Amino acid sequence: QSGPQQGPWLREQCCNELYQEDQVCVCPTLKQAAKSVRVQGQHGPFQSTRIYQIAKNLPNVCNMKQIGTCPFIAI
Amino acid sequence: QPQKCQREFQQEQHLRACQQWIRQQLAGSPF
Repeated sequence: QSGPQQGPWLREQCCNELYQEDQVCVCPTLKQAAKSVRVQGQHGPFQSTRIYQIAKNLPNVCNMKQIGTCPFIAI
Repeated sequence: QPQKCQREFQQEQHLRACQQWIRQQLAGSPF
């Protein structure tokens, strides 16, 4: 995010996906993601264990550390 | 170990906007 000078509310869309539902699947939503992420492939070594927690909605997804956050994934 | 959770996750369509961090996040080791 070089030369920052804007605050979009698109990220929400990410959370909107999780938020729309029950936060019950917040940090547990990303965790599962890492499952795929980690997988060497393009990142041989990693800390699936650490990267998991550490991760971070983005941050952005939403903007509430009071709910939870973790590493997500895409198709 | 909620199935709906894991389900909804994939069942839906793993977000993309996250694909950024989610992916980029991998980084973490400057040469």
